[PDB]
Amino acid sequence: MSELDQLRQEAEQLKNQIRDARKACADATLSQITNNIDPVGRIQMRTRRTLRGHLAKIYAMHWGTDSRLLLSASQDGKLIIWDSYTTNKVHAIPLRSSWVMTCAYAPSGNYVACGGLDNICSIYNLKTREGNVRVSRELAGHTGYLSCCRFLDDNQIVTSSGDTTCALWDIETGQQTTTFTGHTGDVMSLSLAPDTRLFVSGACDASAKLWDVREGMCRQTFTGHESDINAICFFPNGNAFATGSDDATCRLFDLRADQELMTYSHDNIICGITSVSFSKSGRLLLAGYDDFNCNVWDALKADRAGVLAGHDNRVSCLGVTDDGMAVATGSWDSFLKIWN
Amino acid sequence: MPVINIEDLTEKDKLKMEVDQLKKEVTLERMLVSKCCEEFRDYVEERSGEDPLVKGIPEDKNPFKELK
Amino acid sequence: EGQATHTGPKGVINDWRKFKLESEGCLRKYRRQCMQDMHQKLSFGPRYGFVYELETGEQFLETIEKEQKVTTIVVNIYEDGVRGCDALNSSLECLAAEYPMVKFCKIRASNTGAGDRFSSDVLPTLLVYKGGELISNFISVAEQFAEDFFAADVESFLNEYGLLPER
Ligand SMILES: [Gd]
Ligand SMILES: [Gd]
Ligand SMILES: [Gd]
Ligand SMILES: [Gd]
Ligand SMILES: [Gd]
Ligand SMILES: [Gd]
Repeated sequence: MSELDQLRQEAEQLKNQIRDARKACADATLSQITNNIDPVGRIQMRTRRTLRGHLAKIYAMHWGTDSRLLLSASQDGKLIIWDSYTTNKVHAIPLRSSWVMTCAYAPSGNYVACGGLDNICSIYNLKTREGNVRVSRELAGHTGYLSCCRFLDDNQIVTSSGDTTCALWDIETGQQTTTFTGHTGDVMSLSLAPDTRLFVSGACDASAKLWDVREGMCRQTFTGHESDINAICFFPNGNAFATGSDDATCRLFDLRADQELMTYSHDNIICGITSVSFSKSGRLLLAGYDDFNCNVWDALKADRAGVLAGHDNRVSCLGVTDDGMAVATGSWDSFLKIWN
Repeated sequence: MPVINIEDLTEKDKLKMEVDQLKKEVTLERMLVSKCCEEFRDYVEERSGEDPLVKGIPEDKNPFKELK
Repeated sequence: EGQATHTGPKGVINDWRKFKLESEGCLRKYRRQCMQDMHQKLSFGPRYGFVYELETGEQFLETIEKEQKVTTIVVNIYEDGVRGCDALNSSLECLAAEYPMVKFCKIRASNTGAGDRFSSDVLPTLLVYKGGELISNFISVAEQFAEDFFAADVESFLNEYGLLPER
């Protein structure tokens, strides 16, 4: 007869070694060093625009690289490309599933994507104009819902799934070029690095994995949260990233250190974090909680710098522009708002 | 070292790969947190002063100005 | 709360489930029901209707501590003679009447228990609390509106910061 119990211990002992390698460089926390940096003034953003059109709860959204065109996927099975500046709808795409979990905007503006409980990543060409009937490509493969997707370019797009996997697809052929495996739990979110050679993903196994797109393998595995990581976001300079989990805390992990640099949490905050985004310079970190509230944290001082939307329990999702000019929030009442 | 992979692997096949990743990760050279925080703080501080959401946007330089 | 169930993928999943727990056409109905359920849980009974005057700092502190964890409290720190104040006090009176679920209060800076900390330079100072914590702080609020401003103005202003209920 065979046995795995031993093989299960080599894994724990190795994990143990890694822990000491990390504890060996954990001399100080970030707050310690920044104990002299001046805290930011109280951040109070105000609504500049209100986008009306969706007939249901907003599930996801994503800004366009021009920091003017944005997308929003709604429980109404509709995909909408807006013009934040005027509040006008440029496109409007009917979906087959009302259960869209994510949607992305290609950095070129030519294509748009989205996927949900349909386990399929659908891509739409905005130039050939498929707003009514056409759907360029339906990326089939995953055996689990599509939690997140982000374009690397016009013919390359990565996806994360509840099937425990991440995949790099070739849009033309529609073939799952690379498969990134390792997580032991459903993959919830992923984030691309600025140079697009690396990307990070968070799963329900409570770990963050750094993958190498070109080489297709896992570089490192981060851990600290004891609950699921629901959201993850790369830092502006690409040497770190943030994560939000069901444990009601945000963690700033640095790639070189291979371990968290700081944690953002408060006793009054008891909800899980499902959304995270950095301001342009990275001084600000926006967190979205499951109670539809949003906190603005000071990346350096680990203290709430403010509240976004004034705790009205109406924020279901959000996103910051490339030019750091504004923040968008989606809601369960079907409206999107822009804030400065 | 392949590319495409189906998920119909056995628990063992997964444990194997797992410990291998864990070994590679062990051989990873780590930088002192102390040195990483300094660099983080540096980047942020000298840039936060230009951050539109931190300092605020002059009304004339705001793209989402009161629409007229 | 614990595990997330209203937003992100997790929400899409629970929403789909709750759907069948009612499904067993049907889609649109559910869409409306989700929104209805929500306003209901966010709309609390109209208790107040007037702007209350606090005389001491101990009162300030006592009003935000012992308040329900769901009520929004708008406090106005002013001082007679100081331009804006009166206009603001007139507006708040009309607002308190229109948004009975929100608790509006006023107190003289001199009575705050923080003398010089509130000079007439930053006066008409509007503070907003909720769940015990400060959500907003507006120094020299009167600057947000024209010389002559009325209820409808302060409403439009507070609404664009997500501070007022019922839409
Ligand atoms: Gd502001
Ligand atoms: Gd306005
Ligand atoms: Gd879990
Ligand atoms: Gd410097
Ligand atoms: Gd520097
Ligand atoms: Gd009104």
